[PDB]
Amino acid sequence: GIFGAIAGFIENGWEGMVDGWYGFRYQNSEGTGQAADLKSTQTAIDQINEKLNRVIERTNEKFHQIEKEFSEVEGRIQDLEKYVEDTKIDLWSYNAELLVALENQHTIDLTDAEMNKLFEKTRRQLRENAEDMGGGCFKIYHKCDNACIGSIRNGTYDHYIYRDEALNNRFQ
Amino acid sequence: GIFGAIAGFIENGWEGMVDGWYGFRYQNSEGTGQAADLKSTQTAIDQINEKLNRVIERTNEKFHQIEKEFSEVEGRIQDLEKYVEDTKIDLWSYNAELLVALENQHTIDLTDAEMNKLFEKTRRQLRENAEDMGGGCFKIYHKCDNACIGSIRNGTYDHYIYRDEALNNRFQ
Amino acid sequence: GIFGAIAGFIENGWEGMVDGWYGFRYQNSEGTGQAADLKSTQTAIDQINEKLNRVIERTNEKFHQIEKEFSEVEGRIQDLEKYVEDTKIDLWSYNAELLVALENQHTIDLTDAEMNKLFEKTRRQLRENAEDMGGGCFKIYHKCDNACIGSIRNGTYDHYIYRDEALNNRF
Amino acid sequence: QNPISNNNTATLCLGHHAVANGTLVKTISDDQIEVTNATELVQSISMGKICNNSYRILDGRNCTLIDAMLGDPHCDVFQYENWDLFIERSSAFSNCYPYDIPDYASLRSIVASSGTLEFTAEGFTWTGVTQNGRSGACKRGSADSFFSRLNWLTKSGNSYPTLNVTMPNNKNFDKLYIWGIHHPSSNQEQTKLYIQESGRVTVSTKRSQQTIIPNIGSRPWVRGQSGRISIYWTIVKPGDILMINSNGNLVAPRGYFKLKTGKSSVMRSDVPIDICVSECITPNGSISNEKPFQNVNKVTYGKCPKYIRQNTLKLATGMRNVPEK
Amino acid sequence: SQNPISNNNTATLCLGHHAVANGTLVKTISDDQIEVTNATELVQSISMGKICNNSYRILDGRNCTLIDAMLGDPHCDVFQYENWDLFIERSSAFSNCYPYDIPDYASLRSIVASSGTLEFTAEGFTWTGVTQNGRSGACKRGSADSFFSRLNWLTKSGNSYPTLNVTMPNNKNFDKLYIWGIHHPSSNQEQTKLYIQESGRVTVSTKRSQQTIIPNIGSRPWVRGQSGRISIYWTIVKPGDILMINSNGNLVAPRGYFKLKTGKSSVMRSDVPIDICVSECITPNGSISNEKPFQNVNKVTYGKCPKYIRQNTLKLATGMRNVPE
Amino acid sequence: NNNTATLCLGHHAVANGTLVKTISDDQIEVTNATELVQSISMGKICNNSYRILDGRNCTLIDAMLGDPHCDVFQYENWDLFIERSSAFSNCYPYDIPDYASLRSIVASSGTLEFTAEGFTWTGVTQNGRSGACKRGSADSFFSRLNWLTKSGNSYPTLNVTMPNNKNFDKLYIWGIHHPSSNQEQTKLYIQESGRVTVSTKRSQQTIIPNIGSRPWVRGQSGRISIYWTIVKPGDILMINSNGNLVAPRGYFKLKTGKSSVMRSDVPIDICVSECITPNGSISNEKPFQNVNKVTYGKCPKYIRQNTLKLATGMRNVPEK
Ligand SMILES: *[C@@H]1O[C@H](CO)[C@@H](O[C@@H]2O[C@H](CO)[C@@H](O[C@@H]3O[C@H](CO[C@H]4O[C@H](CO)[C@@H](O)[C@H](O)[C@@H]4O)[C@@H](O)[C@H](O[C@H]4O[C@H](CO)[C@@H](O)[C@H](O)[C@@H]4O)[C@@H]3O)[C@H](O)[C@H]2NC(C)=O)[C@H](O)[C@H]1NC(C)=O
Ligand SMILES: *[C@@H]1O[C@H](CO)[C@@H](O[C@@H]2O[C@H](CO)[C@@H](O[C@@H]3O[C@H](CO[C@H]4O[C@H](CO)[C@@H](O)[C@H](O)[C@@H]4O)[C@@H](O)[C@H](O[C@H]4O[C@H](CO)[C@@H](O)[C@H](O)[C@@H]4O)[C@@H]3O)[C@H](O)[C@H]2NC(C)=O)[C@H](O)[C@H]1NC(C)=O
Ligand SMILES: *[C@@H]1O[C@H](CO)[C@@H](O[C@@H]2O[C@H](CO)[C@@H](O[C@@H]3O[C@H](CO[C@H]4O[C@H](CO)[C@@H](O)[C@H](O)[C@@H]4O)[C@@H](O)[C@H](O[C@H]4O[C@H](CO)[C@@H](O)[C@H](O)[C@@H]4O)[C@@H]3O)[C@H](O)[C@H]2NC(C)=O)[C@H](O)[C@H]1NC(C)=O
Ligand SMILES: CC(=O)N[C@@H]1[C@@H](O[C@@H]2O[C@@H](C)[C@@H](O)[C@@H](O)[C@@H]2O)[C@H](O[C@@H]2O[C@H](CO)[C@H](O)[C@H](O[C@]3(C(=O)O)C[C@H](O)[C@@H](NC(C)=O)[C@H]([C@H](O)[C@H](O)CO)O3)[C@H]2O)[C@@H](CO)O[C@H]1O
Ligand SMILES: CC(=O)N[C@@H]1[C@@H](O[C@@H]2O[C@@H](C)[C@@H](O)[C@@H](O)[C@@H]2O)[C@H](O[C@@H]2O[C@H](CO)[C@H](O)[C@H](O[C@]3(C(=O)O)C[C@H](O)[C@@H](NC(C)=O)[C@H]([C@H](O)[C@H](O)CO)O3)[C@H]2O)[C@@H](CO)O[C@H]1O
Ligand SMILES: CC(=O)N[C@@H]1[C@@H](O[C@@H]2O[C@H](C)[C@@H](O)[C@@H](O)[C@@H]2O)[C@H](O[C@@H]2O[C@H](CO)[C@H](O)[C@H](O[C@]3(C(=O)O)C[C@H](O)[C@@H](NC(C)=O)[C@H]([C@H](O)[C@H](O)CO)O3)[C@H]2O)[C@@H](CO)O[C@H]1O
Ligand SMILES: *[C@@H]1O[C@H](CO)[C@@H](O[C@@H]2O[C@H](CO)[C@@H](O[C@@H]3O[C@H](CO)[C@@H](O)[C@H](O)[C@@H]3O)[C@H](O)[C@H]2NC(C)=O)[C@H](O)[C@H]1NC(C)=O
Ligand SMILES: *[C@@H]1O[C@H](CO[C@H]2O[C@@H](C)[C@@H](O)[C@@H](O)[C@@H]2O)[C@@H](O[C@@H]2O[C@H](CO)[C@@H](O)[C@H](O)[C@H]2NC(C)=O)[C@H](O)[C@H]1NC(C)=O
Ligand SMILES: *[C@@H]1O[C@H](CO[C@H]2O[C@@H](C)[C@@H](O)[C@@H](O)[C@@H]2O)[C@@H](O[C@@H]2O[C@H](CO)[C@@H](O)[C@H](O)[C@H]2NC(C)=O)[C@H](O)[C@H]1NC(C)=O
Ligand SMILES: *[C@@H]1O[C@H](CO)[C@@H](O[C@@H]2O[C@H](CO)[C@@H](O)[C@H](O)[C@H]2NC(C)=O)[C@H](O)[C@H]1NC(C)=O
Ligand SMILES: *[C@@H]1O[C@H](CO)[C@@H](O[C@@H]2O[C@H](CO)[C@@H](O)[C@H](O)[C@H]2NC(C)=O)[C@H](O)[C@H]1NC(C)=O
Ligand SMILES: *[C@@H]1O[C@H](CO[C@H]2O[C@@H](C)[C@@H](O)[C@@H](O)[C@@H]2O)[C@@H](O)[C@H](O)[C@H]1NC(C)=O
Ligand SMILES: *[C@@H]1O[C@H](CO)[C@@H](O)[C@H](O)[C@H]1NC(C)=O
Repeated sequence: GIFGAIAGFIENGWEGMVDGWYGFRYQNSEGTGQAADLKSTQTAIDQINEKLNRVIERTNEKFHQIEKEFSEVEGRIQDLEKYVEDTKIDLWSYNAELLVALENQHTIDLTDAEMNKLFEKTRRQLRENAEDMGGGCFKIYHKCDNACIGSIRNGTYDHYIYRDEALNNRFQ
Repeated sequence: GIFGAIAGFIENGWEGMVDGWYGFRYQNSEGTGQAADLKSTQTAIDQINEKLNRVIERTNEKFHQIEKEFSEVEGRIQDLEKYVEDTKIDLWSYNAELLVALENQHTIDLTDAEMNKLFEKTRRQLRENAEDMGGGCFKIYHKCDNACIGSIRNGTYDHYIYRDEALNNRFQ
Repeated sequence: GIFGAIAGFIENGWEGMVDGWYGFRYQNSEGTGQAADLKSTQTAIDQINEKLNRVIERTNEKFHQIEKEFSEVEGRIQDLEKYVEDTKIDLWSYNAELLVALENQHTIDLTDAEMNKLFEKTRRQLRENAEDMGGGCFKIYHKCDNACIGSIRNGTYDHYIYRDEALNNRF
Repeated sequence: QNPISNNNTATLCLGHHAVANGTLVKTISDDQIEVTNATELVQSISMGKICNNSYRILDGRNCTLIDAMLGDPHCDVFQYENWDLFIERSSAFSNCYPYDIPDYASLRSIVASSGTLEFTAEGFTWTGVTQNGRSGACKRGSADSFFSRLNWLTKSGNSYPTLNVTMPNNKNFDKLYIWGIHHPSSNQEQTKLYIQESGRVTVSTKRSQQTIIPNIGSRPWVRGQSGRISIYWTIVKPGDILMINSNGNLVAPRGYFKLKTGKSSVMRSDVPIDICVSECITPNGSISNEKPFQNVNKVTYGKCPKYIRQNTLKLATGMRNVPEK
Repeated sequence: SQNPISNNNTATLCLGHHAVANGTLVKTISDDQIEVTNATELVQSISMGKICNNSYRILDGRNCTLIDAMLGDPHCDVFQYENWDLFIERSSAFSNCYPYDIPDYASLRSIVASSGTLEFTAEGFTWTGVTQNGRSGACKRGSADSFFSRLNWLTKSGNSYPTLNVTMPNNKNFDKLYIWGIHHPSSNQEQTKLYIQESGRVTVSTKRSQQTIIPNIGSRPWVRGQSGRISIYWTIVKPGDILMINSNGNLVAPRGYFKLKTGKSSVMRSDVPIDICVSECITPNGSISNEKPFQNVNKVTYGKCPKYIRQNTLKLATGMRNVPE
Repeated sequence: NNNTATLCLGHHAVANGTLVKTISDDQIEVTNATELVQSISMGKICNNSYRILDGRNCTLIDAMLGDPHCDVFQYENWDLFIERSSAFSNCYPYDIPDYASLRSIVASSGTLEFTAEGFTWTGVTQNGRSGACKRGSADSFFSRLNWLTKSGNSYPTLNVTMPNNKNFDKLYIWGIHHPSSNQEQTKLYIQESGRVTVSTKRSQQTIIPNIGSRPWVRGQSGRISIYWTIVKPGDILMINSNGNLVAPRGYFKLKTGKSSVMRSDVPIDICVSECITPNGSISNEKPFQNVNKVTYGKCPKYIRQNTLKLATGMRNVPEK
């Protein structure tokens, strides 16, 4: 991936996560835990959901057309009938090949991006209270119970109240 | 956006900023200010300026072609004229739809990237003298008059002059 | 570039690096040195190498078709044959133009990404033992011989060994 | 370096889901790459039968659309029919007077698209000639007969006068006139049937005409006959007139067919027609139209996926799959 | 923080982007609808209402068809020796001469339109034994009975209509276009009155090609007082090649050839007025601006034109995503 | 300093880059690129992959009919037939309604395999010859056609039948002769008026002669019109005529082929190529070509552009 999150600095995915596409795992004095992030999951799903409808017109009716199979050799008129149809088929086959390739490329890149964005959103919240361990993990340097992990998860974490403790554990 | 700057960590745009696409606002001892960043603005405009011209030509000169409207029912050859034309139109209609969707996608992607690039450029200059507060704002932990801001904006900021003051202010 | 590494926060490329597409230059207590990074380079080449084959199929046989050049003047039926061929060519000429530009945009972006990733991977390894000087360099705040640089290169650099020396020198 | 984590510290890891069994797709970067989920975009399986619940499907069985039109005796069940799609079986045959139609394909196309065999009879006057000529090659049960919609005219007594009739179109729609000319097997036969040595048919409107000479010669026996007829059509537009002038060999019309601008067509297939639901039809039977593309047949009718060469195209519907350990 | 008045020994620097109050919605690969600061329409759907006469050389056909103007219909006499880039045929146009048909009318119209000129040179033909300049009461020029200015009706002179045999070499360096015809009398009495012979015939031949037509005696619908008809044909003589005409009756001779160019010209059907303005694209709905890549006005176009598509609107973002305050 | 180190990251560059086009940029410099359009041909048609038949001074039709200077083409087959622009007819003057269709059908079939058949023509003179069609310096005629004339003072109504008891389609080429006068007509065929009816069970064609002078071609003012008929397995050909018949001598084998015909003037020689254009063979390494829209074989797609560069390396940013 171009952001280097999925199959990048995040080593592998979590099979035991069935309630969302992205999320958190944590450990503190109260134990370990797992929770999905729904905003991240939703953003990804909306972009992917019926994504072709944004470029392919709702299948429309086609009635009487030209003949495409012949039982006799006729020459000039038939050659053209055959050539026109062969041309149309080849062009649409190319469209299909390219559309799928591009759409897939887009799907990898956007889901990779969401992973990265969720990471950077968390980093920013934590400020100087945490360091990046690698592997997509944060080492938080203050007492941090389930209620506190919760405030990180829902975006209401206040770094200012833990800062003095955190800077003390980080640098002594 | 894949970089998650516009409609991401930057909360909203500035209607107040009329002479640029990307810029700074600052508050210090001398007051409040605002300035556009012309490099990142120009890069954005250059890439967006009639970007179709790169894949599709302005107009093609066409002269005598085939008939496309008919008054009498003739059959086989009329069928073919209609079909040929119908195919052409359907194919170009698909091309048009895909191109716009692709170009639009590319426009959003590139303009987010600029915002992100400008934020990173600033982060790197500031070194340990400043913290990212979220919202795309930096707290600069030292006296920083309009001259000093100017140095940031023209890429000549010298972090070494302020490091001691900055560091003292950050860890107290 | 969308990441702004190449033609961005890295001022320029190196002509003196022949053994790779991406790599490292360093100065320590044992002088200066240069090394190439293979994983980055291979990821780039793997994506670029024969990339058109993913969209365009292996050229296929075409035999008898329709006449495309005329010596006489016939009108309606010849008009059609000409229009059919003209439409075909114009659509393919479009397909060709768009493909190359999409593919090129992709190659530029993916090569910029590899560089950005290589910078990030290093940064994460260094933790609090180094600072970003800009220009794509790290100041490393501890004694760091060739074998220590080697550990960074092969990704086995343990920051806990130097944390106290480093943090001392930084503050 | 302490084995037991501190009470004054915590760990927070970010991640993404993975599934046990992934699936390969193609991108711009990779020939094959494993994703968490994906969708087939190409329809390759047909139902094997033609659903007749959405569109009106008419089984031609032993009859071509053209034979049903003209009135081939074994196609009598098809009188005044209408359809969205007419099925021509390969086993179909003709069992009346031997004929040909210059530009057969066009006439078939025209009628198929019209979507109807509505036929009004008109009272033409054929002063001084024998009407209702018939043949032993075109049996209606036990009797010699002819195409039901055509009128084979011959001499009365010892003459065949110059026929000259008119028929104005005072209706709100286009009339289709099927008529023809007879080609005898010898000069002896020509003068026996028509008196004149050189037959001649002229069919005209106000601004258009068709002029046909009969062809004379020995041909292979078809159901006992070496004679032939050639078929011709004429569209009279509202306000215009139809005129027929002939000094022999004329196979006259009996009336007109109503022409429509419809959404109908004709299709060749040997696949059985059966009760089911579908809004798209091919020679291989009805197909589902959920998927954007289909690999079944280039010949389609109705609300159809675009036909393409590829039998499979996988669209990623989830992220890159990176399994545990 | 808090502190109502901020400190002199610190500063705040925020980075951001612009926004507009009234945004506009566009479509991407990721989103059905998304707001941007500005966008441009890429589909042209308004015409100028009229045809611009200044860029291309426009020729109004008024109440003449291109074929009539070429044939030499009296009410089309103004069009003599005219050339064009685009000829405009009007829906109200009519023919005002002897009632006729042209088999493959469509092809001749297209050959002349594409040539883009009615350059006609007279030629010295020798019609030994016949009367020339046959006139009709259905083709009034001035007051007197007249005929197509470009064709020459031939009839019997004295007791006989001899076998005509005339040559005409093409010693130039361009393709010659000869327009000729044949007459169909309404009755047998009329045939022999005009051409003596029971049966007419015209054979027009070059070295590499031949054309034979037989007339067809018979009544056609009364048109401007006539039940007879004429049928128009053409022959193109290449450089070095030679024209030959042979007839023992019913010949409607040529008077000369048209010069044939490979023009960049055409003909279009339209009812809109022609007026003063500069525009490089023309459709039947009038001239349209060519600044947009796509258009939705008409599939029929001439000149430097945007491509026809089915969509009536397509917005291309010309700005970043708009996030208002 | 000995308490620090500097680690710098970078990427390679070249002194000599190359310009490409992207969605973002008109021109941008990359380390390396590749050409996607073949714009140069070999100047010659390679005859190693496909069977290539040089028509020399003959068209495919003339070779089929059996024009004397085309007699070297008897019983030939090809993948591609090359018609030279300087080809010419040198037999009796002829025309063919739907020339293009017949030519196209034959070219596609890809063979001229001919099989003589014993047509009995009772009471007429066979092997009529002309001064327009000299073979061995004497009067002759198309090798595959049989020009029939009166015998004594009689040309009886010809009525022959020839059944297709084979597992393939038979192609018959026949024709009619148009004399230049009424004396010529009655001198050759007795009857004042001629007629040729050629039929199967599923078709019939009847053609009448047109008497009259046409332009002098190699002595002759008369003409001959060619026509064709396909007889299917189980069907039966019948020919009925009372004058002016130019009879076939047998049948050509029709087959579903992957063959074609092409107009060119370039030489043919041994070389390695799987794609053929009028301007010569071209390399199929590239996905596109600008040489010619007329191609045959495994060919790149023809496009309007003469160059498209595909980037194969990162952005090039040379040293300061
Ligand atoms: C020009 O040349 C053509 C071709 O040769 C002639 O056309 C043939 O004419 C003969 C003469 O009548 C036809 O012969 C007839 O065949 C009929 C049909 O045959 C069926 O059964 C046989 C079984 O052997 C099959 O071969 C065939 O496919 C059919 O299934 C028979 O019914 C006739 O038989 C009767 O003969 C006499 C009278 O002739 C009766 O009294 C008997 O009772 C008996 O039933 C008859 O033999 C032949 O079919 C025609 N062939 C074709 C292809 O058309 C033209 O006549 C000739 N024209 C001129 C002017 O010379
Ligand atoms: C084969 O059969 C057809 C059809 O039956 C015949 O064609 C008709 O022939 C007659 C006689 O020749 C034609 O009569 C002519 O009609 C002209 C136009 O008539 C229409 O338009 C006017 C408009 O004013 C209406 O009044 C009228 O109702 C019609 O709708 C008339 O102008 C002529 O009639 C007379 O006009 C003046 C009046 O000032 C008189 O002084 C004259 O005496 C003149 O006769 C004219 O007679 C009729 O139009 C033909 N119809 C068609 C459709 O062609 C063929 O003639 C016939 N052929 C043979 C060989 O038998
Ligand atoms: C209907 O009208 C046409 C046209 O007028 C007549 O066709 C012409 O017929 C005559 C003979 O009847 C033809 O005359 C012959 O012309 C040949 C032309 O080839 C030459 O072409 C040019 C001429 O300048 C030169 O490059 C060069 O000389 C070529 O050779 C001559 O070669 C013939 O000459 C031979 O015969 C003459 C005797 O006349 C002797 O001097 C010699 O023996 C010589 O070998 C010959 O003169 C003429 O070509 C025909 N023209 C066309 C266009 O077809 C029809 O005859 C007429 N129909 C009827 C029924 O009357
Ligand atoms: C041995 C012999 O010659 N017998 C005479 C009959 O001819 C032969 O036998 C009949 C049964 C057929 O097999 C013929 O093909 C065969 O020559 C002859 O019968 C009549 O023959 C003529 C042709 O010679 C023709 O086929 C007649 O067929 C009909 C038909 O059934 O189709 C009769 C129809 O009423 C008639 N329709 C018309 C006039 O509108 C048609 C029509 O003439 C042809 O379709 C036109 O091509 O033919 C058949 O009756 C009989 C002489 O009349 O005498 C036997 O001795
Ligand atoms: C001045 C004159 O009358 N000269 C006589 C010759 O005729 C002249 O020259 C020929 C070449 C033509 O150009 C004539 O138009 C011209 O008058 C005459 O030659 C014979 O002329 C007759 C014309 O009636 C005919 O063209 C002869 O042509 C052949 C031929 O070469 O093809 C002879 C073939 O045997 C014959 N084939 C048959 C019978 O199967 C053909 C065939 O009849 C026509 O092609 C059918 O359209 O014609 C030509 O030799 C000369 C000998 O009589 O006498 C001169 O005095
Ligand atoms: C009422 C009546 O019986 N009047 C006849 C009259 O017949 C009529 O003719 C007019 C034109 C129409 O109304 C007819 O329906 C009606 O029968 C006689 O007039 C002549 O009729 C001829 C029919 O045989 C021709 O139509 C002829 O038309 C001309 C013409 O006007 O163009 C004369 C012209 O010189 C001639 N062109 C030539 C010789 O080059 C031309 C052609 O012969 C024909 O169009 C060829 O098809 O026709 C017209 O004069 C009238 C004359 O005797 O007698 C009344 O009693
Ligand atoms: C890298 O170096 C190569 C080789 O010096 C450069 O290729 C050269 O590019 C010039 C134009 O930039 C070419 O000139 C062109 O072709 C002919 C020259 O006679 C002329 O007709 C055209 O008008 C046009 O000027 C030149 O042919 C070409 N030389 C060779 C040997 O291929 C290349 O441009 C350099 N690239 C960069 C990014 O610096
Ligand atoms: C980068 O800016 C600095 C100073 O910041 C200036 O920024 C400008 C945008 C200006 O409008 C104003 O905000 C501010 O003065 C420049 O250095 C200054 O310029 C001249 C040098 O001769 C002197 O008069 C000043 O003393 C000097 N200030 C300092 C602190 O050195 C600098 O020139 C500029 N660099 C570039 C490359 O443009
Ligand atoms: C990662 O690198 C370290 C040290 O730096 C090395 O970098 C290598 C890529 C290579 O250039 C090597 O020559 C250079 O020394 C490796 O540790 C060293 O390994 C060598 C033998 O391979 C020993 O002789 C050294 O004692 C040892 N250094 C120290 C300080 O112990 C290390 O093996 C390598 N790790 C992996 C997984 O490859
Ligand atoms: C072509 O035909 C006639 C001329 O014969 C024109 O008819 C006139 O039309 C104008 C207005 O359109 C009116 O004054 C009358 O209805 C007609 N006048 C006469 C004297 O007939 C007709 O307009 C011409 N068509 C065009 C497009 O100019
Ligand atoms: C378009 O066509 C021509 C020039 O291309 C011009 O025709 C003139 O039209 C005006 C009507 O306003 C007439 O009064 C003049 O007599 C015409 N000029 C000539 C030289 O014939 C004119 O510019 C355009 N036609 C219009 C406006 O009707
Ligand atoms: C955000 O979280 C605040 C505290 O954390 C909570 O985490 C949740 C998972 C919850 O179930 C409890 O365990 C914790 O109390 C909470 O007080 C706020 O109300 C939350 N914010 C919003 C907007 O609802
Ligand atoms: C936006 O547009 C509407 C008019 O349709 C207007 O009422 C509103 O004031 C506009 N606002 C601005 C800021 O342009």
